[PDB]
This record gives sequence, structure tokens and C-alpha cells, in this order.
Amino acid sequence: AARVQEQDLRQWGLTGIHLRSYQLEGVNWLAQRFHCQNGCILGDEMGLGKTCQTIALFIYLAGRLNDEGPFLILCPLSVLSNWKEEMQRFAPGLSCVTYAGDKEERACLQQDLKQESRFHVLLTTYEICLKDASFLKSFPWSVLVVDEAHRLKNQSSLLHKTLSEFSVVFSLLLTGTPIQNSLQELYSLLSFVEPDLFSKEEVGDFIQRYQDIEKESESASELHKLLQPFLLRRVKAEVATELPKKTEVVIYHGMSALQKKYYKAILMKKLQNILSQLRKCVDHPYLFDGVEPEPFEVGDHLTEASGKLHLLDKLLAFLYSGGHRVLLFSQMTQMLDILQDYMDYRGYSYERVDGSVRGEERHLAIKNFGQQPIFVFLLSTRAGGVGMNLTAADTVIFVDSDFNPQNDLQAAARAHRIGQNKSVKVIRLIGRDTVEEIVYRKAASKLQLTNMIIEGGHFEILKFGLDKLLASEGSTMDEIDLESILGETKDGQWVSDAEGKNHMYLFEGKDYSKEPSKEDRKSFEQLVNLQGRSLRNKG
Amino acid sequence: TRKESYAIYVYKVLKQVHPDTGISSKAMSIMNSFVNDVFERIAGEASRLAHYNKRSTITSREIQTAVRLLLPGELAKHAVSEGTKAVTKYTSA
Amino acid sequence: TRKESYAIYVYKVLKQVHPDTGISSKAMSIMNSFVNDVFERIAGEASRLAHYNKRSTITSREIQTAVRLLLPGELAKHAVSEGTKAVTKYTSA
Amino acid sequence: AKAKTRSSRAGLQFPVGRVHRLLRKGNYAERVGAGAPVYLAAVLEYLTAEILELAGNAARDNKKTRIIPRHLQLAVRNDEELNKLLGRVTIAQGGVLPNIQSVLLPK
Amino acid sequence: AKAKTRSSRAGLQFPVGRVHRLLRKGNYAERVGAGAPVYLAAVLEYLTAEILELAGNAARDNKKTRIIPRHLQLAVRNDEELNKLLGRVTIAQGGVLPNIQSVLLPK
Amino acid sequence: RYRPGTVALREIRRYQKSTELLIRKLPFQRLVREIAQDFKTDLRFQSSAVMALQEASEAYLVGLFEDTNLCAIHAKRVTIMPKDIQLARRIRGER
Amino acid sequence: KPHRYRPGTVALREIRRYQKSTELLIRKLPFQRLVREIAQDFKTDLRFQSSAVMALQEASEAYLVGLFEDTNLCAIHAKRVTIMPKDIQLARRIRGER
Amino acid sequence: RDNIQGITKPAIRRLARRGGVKRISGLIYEETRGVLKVFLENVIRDAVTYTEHAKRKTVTAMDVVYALKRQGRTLYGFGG
Amino acid sequence: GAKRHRKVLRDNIQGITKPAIRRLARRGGVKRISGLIYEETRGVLKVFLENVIRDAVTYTEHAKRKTVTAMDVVYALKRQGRTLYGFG
DNA sequence: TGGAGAATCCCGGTGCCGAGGCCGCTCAATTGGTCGTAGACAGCTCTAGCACCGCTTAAACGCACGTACGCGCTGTCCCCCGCGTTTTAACCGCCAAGGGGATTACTCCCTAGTCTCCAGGCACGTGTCAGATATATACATCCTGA
DNA sequence: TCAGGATGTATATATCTGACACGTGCCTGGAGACTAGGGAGTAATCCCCTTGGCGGTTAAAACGCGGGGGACAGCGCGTACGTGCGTTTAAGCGGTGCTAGAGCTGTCTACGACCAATTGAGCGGCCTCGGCACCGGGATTCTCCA
Ligand SMILES: Nc1ncnc2c1ncn2[C@@H]1O[C@H](COP(=O)(O)OP(=O)(O)O)[C@@H](O)[C@H]1O
Ligand code: BEF
Repeated sequence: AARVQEQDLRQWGLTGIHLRSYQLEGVNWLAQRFHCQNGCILGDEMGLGKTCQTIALFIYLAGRLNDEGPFLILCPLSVLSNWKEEMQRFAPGLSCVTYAGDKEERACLQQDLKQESRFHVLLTTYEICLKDASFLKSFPWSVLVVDEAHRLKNQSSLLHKTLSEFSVVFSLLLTGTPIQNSLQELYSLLSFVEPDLFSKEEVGDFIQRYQDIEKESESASELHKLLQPFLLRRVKAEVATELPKKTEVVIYHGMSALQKKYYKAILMKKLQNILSQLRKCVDHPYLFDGVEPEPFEVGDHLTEASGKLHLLDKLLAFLYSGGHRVLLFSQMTQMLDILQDYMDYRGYSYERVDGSVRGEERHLAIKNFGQQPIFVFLLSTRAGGVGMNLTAADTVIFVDSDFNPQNDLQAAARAHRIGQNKSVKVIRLIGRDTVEEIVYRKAASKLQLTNMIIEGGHFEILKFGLDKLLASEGSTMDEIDLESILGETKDGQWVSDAEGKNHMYLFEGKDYSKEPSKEDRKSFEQLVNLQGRSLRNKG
Repeated sequence: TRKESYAIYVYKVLKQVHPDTGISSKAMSIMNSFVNDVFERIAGEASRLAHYNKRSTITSREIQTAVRLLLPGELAKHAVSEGTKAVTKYTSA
Repeated sequence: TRKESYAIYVYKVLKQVHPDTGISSKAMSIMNSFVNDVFERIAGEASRLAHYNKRSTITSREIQTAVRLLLPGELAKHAVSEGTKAVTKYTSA
Repeated sequence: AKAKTRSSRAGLQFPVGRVHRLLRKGNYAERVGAGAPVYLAAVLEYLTAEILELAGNAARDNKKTRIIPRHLQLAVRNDEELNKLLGRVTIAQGGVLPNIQSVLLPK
Repeated sequence: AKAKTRSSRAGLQFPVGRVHRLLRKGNYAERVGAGAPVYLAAVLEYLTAEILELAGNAARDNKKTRIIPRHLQLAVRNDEELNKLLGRVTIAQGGVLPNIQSVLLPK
Repeated sequence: RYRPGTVALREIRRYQKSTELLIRKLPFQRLVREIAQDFKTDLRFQSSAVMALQEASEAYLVGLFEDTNLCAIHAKRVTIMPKDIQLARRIRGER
Repeated sequence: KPHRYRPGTVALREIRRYQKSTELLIRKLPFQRLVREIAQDFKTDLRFQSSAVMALQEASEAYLVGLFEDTNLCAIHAKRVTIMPKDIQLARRIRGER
Repeated sequence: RDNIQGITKPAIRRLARRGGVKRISGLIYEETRGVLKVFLENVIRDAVTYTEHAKRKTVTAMDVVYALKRQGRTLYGFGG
Repeated sequence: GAKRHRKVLRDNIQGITKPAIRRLARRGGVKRISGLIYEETRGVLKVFLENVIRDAVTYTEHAKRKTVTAMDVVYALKRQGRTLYGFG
């Protein structure tokens, strides 16, 4: 079709940002896709500016072919403010209505159904769009934008079925992560995009036809050709150069006395789900209710109760001394509460957006993230790493190492972003000889399944049986790492500049082990099994 | 015709318990009714326990489960102890 | 595997009684439980009736006596009449 | 000889053969007469018809056409003999009968 | 060989052969294990011994050397667990437990 | 002359120590035969059958009177009244 | 002055409303937690089907409703309209549960 | 022929005394006679049903025991 | 300020709240309720549940299972003279 | 002493999911023989249930008196109900993992069934002591008066 | 408040008496030995469903306050129930007599178990539309301060 230049968007209302070459290519791609089919997937990598491309598409089809109809945007609660700010920053010619609030304000906005194009873009979230689906089923929307569209991974989702029966002309999905965590999830995305072509009945065909795991150019090229007119991925390495590079550094740690005691106790003796209790024990014992000496005061006993917390405090002292602002991600909210109490003790300036905080406190927290010279950024992986711009910090530290790698990847990408100036140093804290190591390796194995397809068509367990060193039932505390902590992290002027005892680098390098000493488990569980005329009234 | 009862066994147990105490005939008939009633309770509970699990054999495990279901509190523990002791002594011979 | 019940027979009886009324699934499960409960009550009563008289066969006389023992008032009389009618019709044919 | 069911011979809509099998597999006696299953199936059919007719009346009194557990509960508890038969029985999602004592009502 | 009753092998006084015959002839299941009669006889003997212990104590409290139904009633109704076991049982010629309410006594 | 309530307590203690039957044999037997004539004519009774009926009936009545006394005390009374019997029997589930 | 109802009117309205309905009157999660806590005292590491807890809740609610009916009769017997713990104790005594 | 009046007022008073009752209203006697009549009617109906099933013309003690056991009131000391 | 533990002290029997007990009493026909009824009702419910759950767990352990089914609860209730219809 | 206000009921519209009808298949009910034993029937015995009479005396009955208890009334006070505002956790949508329930195949050992033999237990007879009854006798207890 | 009397009740000794405990003969039911077959233990597989957590809304729970109505204590009265005495009735006990019916025995015979072949009834799976649930609106009802 006809190419769109930057001056067309300049005249048509887009006045904020000067676009980029790949952004302009994406806008033209979106325009031609809108002109010929029903739906697409703008799957650029995180931090490349998908929101700018969608706003440019709105400006285009609102001032070129006069498609003046309503646009619906669905996004998580934490990026609602970002959408609202950028919508009026870049495209102030379109009136945007943030359809949020309690039931009463949403009803008062229900009453504004005068239908005189008083709103061009309606902005809401998943939960609201699922609670008020009936009101949001009576509009002829032209474009439906689902930001962070990897929530539609499961096809039996209520959101999938609810959004499928909408009067949308063009469904646009935004997803930064490599969607292909499993073939069925990618097929669910495709079935949402093109429900007629990709029928839900062909799930078995899609999985069977593409069981290939090697290069296999004969089928890799086939699937690439299949996904040519639907998906559009651009990576920072090939597109967004000249950005400071990120260097992931995984750091190992040991245990503590009571940590080993409870680790072995759960491994031997609610305990219906074992994996959750093991991970809880590795993170911090104090989040068990029965192990606290019930002191209702802060103190210094917190650091020695966990090796992970000890190493974290060492890292935090080093980073604060070196002048580094840091993000902090975790899975369980209890561990975040423990970190918040520790930060309050040590007098660290911290901010906390956690999920189940509120709608507006997140906006205030994001403002303070960058306004004040605040040091610690407390975050939850699922409710903090989904689209917030936190470029002020330059160090991402994971204390969780959750199951699938996409969450951690996108959480890390929250700091490696367009507009970053310093280098980003990703830090992981996984315990040595622990179930955390197995979760990490299982995640790493799951991750390099989508790397294969990208590079080809786009470019005994719960043990971890080295418990012999965990059968010492001591501390195994680290103090030599203090002099090497500058060796792993070479800080220059406000930047981080350019596999031994407790550290390992990540440059697409692998790690493996074969769980040597299960004899400890067997022996200590054998120890575990080692641990007439009745006339009840008379004896 | 001959009619059977538990009189001689009740008397043997009584001589074990109280070596110099007797018992009248009305009390003996009451104890016979008691033994029959408890037998029927336990046997019926074991029968329906075996039917619930689609089995066709009444074993000592089902008798033990019926004893735990019927007898209250501290009576069940001692009864289970005596039953287990008797079966262990019986199978060793 | 499969699971047998009384749903189709309950439905046929319902369509005899109320030709235009339907029934939900929870109500059908309740009716199935009711039929099973009444069946086991009558069967157990007839079983112990046969045991009392030193018989080994459960006949229609035992079922009739169990119905008269278990059902109250007019329910017993009408149930006896229906069962007797059914047996008389079955025997002649 | 074309097979004719025993339920049709007796004139019933309940399964005589299934009731006979259930009687033989329940360890109720050593042996089972020929007319016991017929008589028992007739009694079961009668009781089913009684409760279904009362529950259908109760459902129609509520301007509904499908019987739910509430209608069964109302039918059972409003009948003087079915309530004695089912005195120790709880019906799930059945509720209770509407009844307020006279001393609690206002003067 | 020399015969030896199963009760002697089990170390019991209640009969194991008679309990086995009653279990077989009671239509309780198709088959009966070898250890079921021993367990049941042991349980019955233990319960009899408990009742007789308490009844002999009650008889000795009244300076009697023979157990009568009154002593069995006192033994059963004074013990809490035997009272739970026999809560719905009537003992003939047993009487009641002496008990007067506190308000009926003069004060 | 004794004050009202003393002979009552002596009778309570006396009849709670004893175990004999408190209803006369012949009137009870006549009542049983009269009741049985409404079910089958020309019946016969073993003596032990009537004895068992009397034992069961007296145990039932004594238990009912215990419940009635509890219900009467509940209402700050010492006299048992028909409403107490009705309440006890309804709570037991017999009414 | 605002509108107020006399004491006892909303009580009668609630009586009618709750005797007309059939839903469960206890919250699901607290009851399930209580059931699991009680079951921990018999065998550790037990699992429950959802229908098992549903059956337990139905039985418990039916039991409590019947007990409250008997309690109300016992309270009326004493010329009261307020039910008190002694009425519950009397009802459970007459039932044969103490 | 009014044999329910053979359950005299002194007999009902003795039963109440064994039950622990200290003072008795004057309307208790007719209520107790009605209650006893109902109880006896139920038990005797069941016993006669058991007797008729065995094709006998004599109500035995075991029929009464079985009737009482069926109504949930086990009786000890009369055989079985 | 002790934000890591300030919620877990509710004693699950207290999850049977006063409004729930009032709703049960209203369905029972009770017009006015004393203030000491709630603890008494909680104790009664706890005793009832202990009996039924003990029987159900016994039935479950006999079958050598680790999951308490609805049939175990139905058998435990029929065991106590409380037949429940509608759960198979 | 009627009107204001909150609650509930009747009416119309929409939509949605579960009850109802169809359909294919498979396994359980039916049919047809054959055997063996449970029960129906006739007969004989003997016991125990019914009926009656006569006498003794224990218990029921009727009556009178007086007292204490049930019941109605009144007054106080406090506690439970009704209602408004805040806050908390129930509930539902969603994501993970993995344990355990459910099925199948195989085989082996445990129980039923039969025959033989013999000792435990039951019916029967006999003596003697535990307990019931009677009579004196001391002691506790209830009640009234000074 | 204590003294004392009349009543009732526990206590000690003597005397029957009949029921319990023991010994005997035998017979039938339990024990020993053997065989055959199928019920159940056991290993392996699979996938459903259970548990634990987060995220976010929102309805219910919790807290506080004000007041009125119900619980409870106290008081008076009058009636109905307990107590005691003299009269009457019928229950209890014994003894005799008769026979109806329960109980046991022996002999068939018809009926129910068992087995093999076959086919239709019922169960699981799959649409699909109408009954019911939610919803907004108008109207009547019932309560409460005049
Ligand atoms: N042309 C541009 N120039 C500068 N910054 C841009 C441009 N386009 C997008 N961005 C940055 O992208 C951020 C938001 O875009 P976002 O959708 O988060 O990118 P991504 O999709 O890569 O995560 C904003 O902070 C904005 O500064
Ligand atoms: F993918 Be952008 F951070 F919304």
C-alpha cells in the first residue's frame, strides 16, 4: 500500500516524539496489516516503544481514512498511568477516557453514553473489562489493543472467551516476551488474532506438525513463513544498538544453622506441598510463624538468620557506598515485608509497589521512583515487572528465581530500556546445593527452547543431593567474597564498567551437575524411621 | 433340643477377674444379651465396611476398623490392643 | 468405566405423573439417594426377618412384612396393594 | 422366543432384573425368591411416584415447571407420613419450612 | 495328631470356632479370614472383662458376693464410656442411678 | 405431721434405691390385651412377653419423667405440668 | 430526624428472608480452614475433595438450624423471647447429646 | 374396656418419684396415660406383625424384644 | 513496624462469625439473641465436626487412601443417624 | 387523630447454560436346561397359656385441712438491636507443580469344601450356703416450743 | 438457738430355702489333613485434581453509638397439691383342670442356583433451544410518627 512518512504523523496530530526507523517500519506494517486482515501481534522486545507505535497507528487511521470510531485499550493496572500519560503527551488530539474507579464512578461514567464521539480511546484494565463486559459489549470498536497480551496464553481463560465475542474490526496484541513458552500458548494467541484461519480445533495439528527441536530448516522455514504476516519481533541487539550493555551475574550463597535444621526437617518430616516449604526455608526462615522469638522490634538478628539476606546486606552496603540505585524483585509478598522491615531498620530510602497496593499509590510510587534520589526499589515480579519505566535505577537483583524465565526476563528489562544512560547489572541470589538451583536449571532448560526457534526461523530431583555439605548443620558463611565483590563489579564514574567461589557470569554459558550424595537423604530418613487383662481402670 | 450361650465363658472371665464372686442367672442372661448385641454391631459394621471397598472377605483389618468406629475413646485403644495381641499370638503358633 | 443409577426410571415415573414437569440434576441425585436408601432399608429388614425364622430364602412375604414394618399408615397399605397387584399380574403372565 | 423384560410382564417402569441382581449381590440371604424383586420394584415405584407427585404440585405452586431440591423438601415436610419416613434425613439445598412462633409476632 | 482349640492358641477363653461359625452363618460376607474370629473373640472377651470388673466392684461395695442386674446397671451407668456404648440399652431389673436435683433439696 | 416436701424426698430416695416394678401386674396385662385386640383377634401372650413389655414401658416413663423434671426446673418451677411433658416429647422428636 | 425501625421489625424481616431461601449461610473459606484444622488432629497430611467439604457444610448448617429451633422452643417455655446458653444446654440434654 | 384407668394415680406418682419429681400437677395423670397408650400401641403393633409373619398365634418375648430393638430401645435380659 | 506478621492471629474457629450465627438463628426462627450464644454455638459446632471428621478419616484410612471423599462423609453421617441426600 | 418513606411485588426484556432428545455400542438381562435341597405338608406329643375359685391383706380411694407455690403485677436498668462508617478478607481469575487415585496384567496363597475323628459343652441331677425375712435395738432426723 | 420428743431408719443375730455351683454321660460340632480355584496383593502407567500462591474488587464484617424494651427481682394472693386417716376394693397367691398350639420328625417336590448363547436396554457422548436468572421500572404495601 501507500507508505506513511513522519510528516504525515506530524500534521495528523503526533507532535511529541521523533520516531525511529524501525518504529516507522512498524507503523507502516501495522497500517498495511489493518488494511488487509483481522489482527496481528506486535511482538517487539521489551523497552523498544510499542506504545509509541500504537499511538502512531491511532493517529494514522484517525487522520488518513477517517476511522473515527472508538478504540479500546486493555492493560495491567500498573501501566494504566503510563498509557494515560503518553496518550496526552504524544497524541493530545484524541480524547482519552480512563474508565476506572469503584462501582459508583464507573456507573457515573456509564451514564456518559451520549455517543457523540466524546471519547476516541477508552482506557481500562483486564479486571474492569471482565466485570463490566456487558457495558463493554455494546460498542463498535475499530481497534482493540491488549497490552501485555501474554495473559491470553490459556485458551480456556474467561478473558479470552469474553473478548472473542466483541465487535472489533482489528485486534492488536502487544507482547514483549517470546510467546512460544509452549506451542499451545502461541496457538492461543494466534486463535485470538485470527479466529477464522486458526480455528481452535487445529490445536493437535499445530502441535504435531511442529514437534521439531533441532534447526530443521525445512520446517523452521515453514513455520517462519506461517508466522510472517502475523508476528513482528525486533531485538535490541539488531535494532536498538548504542545502548549500555547488561551483564547478568549470578551469585551463590550458603545457609544458616536453623535454615539447615528446617531444610532437613521438611525434607524428612502443613507440609502437604513440599516445594513451597523448601523454597520458603531457603529464602528466609522467619516467614515461618513458629520460628520467631516474637520480638516486636527491629534488630540485628535478621542478617544471620539467612545466608541470602546476609549476602544481600553485603551487596546493599557495597551498592549504596558506590552510589547505585537498585531494583529488588521477589515472588512472595512475605519476603518483601521482611525486606521492608530490614530497610526500615538500616535506614534505606525505599519505595514499594507490590500488587494489591492500590491504583493511585502505584502512580505516586512511580513518580517518586525518579523524582527523589531514592535508593531501594521494592518490587514484585508479577505486578512490578509488566511495563513500568524504571530507568532511574541501574541494578536489578533477584531474590526469587521463579519457575518460568519470561517473568524474570521482563522484570530485568524493566531497567534496560530506551532512555537508559548507565549500564545495567543483573544480580541473582540462588542458594548453593539447594532446590533453588534445580528451579534455576529447570527454568534455564525451558528458556532455551524458544531461543532455538528464534535463532533458526527468525534470525532424584528435589534432593539436589550434595546434602553432605548441608549435613554439617552449621553456617558456611562467606567473608572472602568482600574483596572479590569489586572484582565481579568494576564500578567507574556512576556506571558499571565492563565462575569461582560464590559468583558466576552469564554469557550464554551452561552449568550442570548430577546430584552426588543421596546417601545423606537415605541415611537420615532411616534415622527418621528410627525416631493380658488390660483393664483400663486398673493400669 | 440344645440351645447355646456364652455362660461358661462369661463365668471363666469372671473367675479371672474376681476369683470369689458369683453371678445370678438374670445377670448371666443380661451378659449373654450384651455379648450377642456387641457381636452383631461389630459384624454388621465390618460387613458394610467390606461392601464399601468392593471386597468379599472379612479380615482382621475390617474387624479393627469396626472396633475403632463403634467403641468410644479409651475403650477402643485397649480393645485394639487385645485383638492385635491375640492375632499375633495365634499366628506365631 | 460406567455408573448405574435410577435416573431414567424416575424420569419415566415423573412423565406418568406430571407429563409437562421437568426435573433438575440435583433433584435427580436426591431421588437416586432416596431410592437407594429405601431399597437398603427394606432389604435389611427382610434379611433379618428371614434370619429370625431360620429361613434361607427372601420371598415376597418377607418383603411384604418389611414394608408393613417400615412404612407408616396409608403408605404401607397402598404400597402393599401395589406390590400384590404387580406380583399377581407377573405370575399370571 | 423374543425376549420380554420382567418389568413389562409385571407392568412396572422400574427394573426388576436390576433389583434382582442387587438383591443377590447384597448378601441379604442365601437365595432369593422369584417374586421378591417384582414386589420390591413395585413398592419402590409407588414411593417414587408419591414423592414426585407431591413435589410437582409444590413446583407448580411456585409458578415453576422444573423440580428442584426445595420442592422436594417442601413436599416431604408438608406430608405427615413422608415426614415420618424421612424424619432423620437431610436434603441438600432444601431449606426449611416457613414457620414463626406466635409469641414473636407483634401485637 | 493331638487336637488343640484355636482359643488356646490365641490364649483366649471365648470360643474362636463358635465365633467363626457365627460369622460364616450370619451372611456378613462371602468369605471370612482366619484372623477375624480371633480378633473378634479377643474384643468380646475384653469387653466382658471390663463389665465384670466394674460389676464386681459394685457388688463388693454393697457387701454382696453375687452379681445381680442392679450391680450391672450401676457399673454401666457410672462408667462414662460404657454409658456411651450402652446409651440406648435397657437393663431389666436394673433400676436407676440415685440422683436428686439441687433445687429440690431443702435450703 | 411432716411439712410438705419431706415425704416426697423420702419417697424419691426409696424408689431410687429399689429395682422392682411400680405398676401392678394384672391391670397392665389387661391393658396390653385390650391394645392388642385392635391388631389381631384371639391372640395369646407368653408371660415373659408381658413382663418385657412392662419393663420397657416403665423404663420409658421414668426417662420421660426425668426429662419433664428438667424442663420444669428450666422454667423456675418444682411442679411438673403437661406442657413440660409436651416440650420434652417434642424435643426428643416424638410429637 | 432520619427514619428508624423499632427493635424487632428487621429481625422478623430477616426471619422471613432466611426461611424463604436455601443458600448456605457460612462463608466457604473459614469453614474449610476450620475443617482442615480439626482433621489435622486425626491424621497429618490429609487431602479433601471439594464435595466432601460441601457435604460437611450442609450437614453442619442443618444441624445448627435444628438446634436453634429446639433452643427457641426451650426459651419460649421460660416466658422469654431471647435465647440463652442455658436453652442450648437444655435442648442438647433432652436430645441426649451431653 | 377402660383398662387404661388401671394405671392408677399412685402408680404414676411412684414412677415420677423414681424419675426424681418432687411435686406433681393434677393434670399429669391423663397426659401420662395417653403417652403410655401411644408407646404400647407402637410396640404391640410391631410385635404382632412379627408374630403374624411366623404364622403363630402366640406373642413371644422375642417378638417384643425385636419390636423394641426396631424402635431403637434395646432390652437386655429376656433372651437374645 | 512488625509489618511482616500482623494478621495470622485469628484462631480459625473465630471464622464462624457472629453475623453467620445470627443468620443461622434467623433461619431457625429466633427473634432475639443473647450475647453469650456465639461461643456456645462455636463449641457445639466444633464437637459435631470433630465426631463426623473422626468417622470420615477412619473410613478414609481403611481404604488406604489419603484423600477424604464425599462418600466418606456420607458414610460417617449415616453412621450417626444423620442421612444426607444429594451427594451420591 | 394521614401522610412520608422504605420494602416488596408484579411486569417486561434479554441472554445463557443446562435439561432433553438422538445415536452408537457393549454388557447384562433373558431364555433354555439340569440338579439338588429347602420348604411345605401331615402327623404326634406335651407344655404352657387360659379360665375359675377362694381367701388374705395391701393398696387404692375418698375426704379434710392447711400451706407454699404458681402466677400476675410493677419497677428498674442494662443489654441487645438498628444504623452509619471504615476496613478486611472472601471470592474469583490465573499460574504452576506434582501426588495420588484409578486402571490393567499377573500370579500365588488363602479360603471354601469334604471327610474323618474325638473332646468340649450341654442337659440332668444334687447338695449347701448366700441372702431374704423377722425381731429387737440403738441412733439419726425432722419439727415445734421456750 | 437449743431441748426434747416422735418417727423413721440403719444394725446385729437367728433361721430357712431355693438357687447356684459342681459332677456325669454323650453327642455333635470343632479340629486336622488335603485339594482346587479365584480374590487380592503388587508392580507399572497415566492423567486428573489437589494445593499453594498472587492480583484485585467489593460486599460483608467490624466498630461505635444511642435508646427502648425485655429480663429479672420483689411482693401479694388464692388455689391446688401434699399429708394423714379411715373405708373399700381388687390384686396376689395357691390350687385345679383343660386344651390349643408350639415343636419336632419324616417324605417328597417344586423352585432357585448355575451355566451357556444372544441380543436389546441402558450408558456415555453431543448438540440445542427454552426455562430461569438477572434487571430495570412502576405500583402497591406496611411501618411509624401524627
Ligand atoms: N522516539 C522515541 N524517542 C525516545 N524515547 C522513546 C521513543 N519511543 C519510545 N520511547 C520510550 O519508550 C518508553 C515507553 O515505551 P515502551 O512501550 O515502554 O517501550 P517498550 O515497548 O520497548 O518497552 C518511554 O519512556 C519513551 O521514552
Ligand atoms: F513494551 Be513497553 F514497555 F509497553
